[PDB]
Amino acid sequence: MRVQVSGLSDETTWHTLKDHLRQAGEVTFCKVFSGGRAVVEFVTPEDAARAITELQASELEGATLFLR
Repeated sequence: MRVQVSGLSDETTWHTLKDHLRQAGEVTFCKVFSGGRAVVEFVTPEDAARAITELQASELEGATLFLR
């Protein structure tokens, strides 16, 4: 259930990323890296599956986000 996030704004923090992802499901782990990357773990596989299907190319703080 670890999902990789890419394309994030330099400004984006785990607070704004977790809030965005919560549309798909709750988050138990969230680490924001440099270069617009993050690693996230959802509570359930269902949450991860919805995130990876429903939030591709979604917009967050001006940036286009991708999940892997």
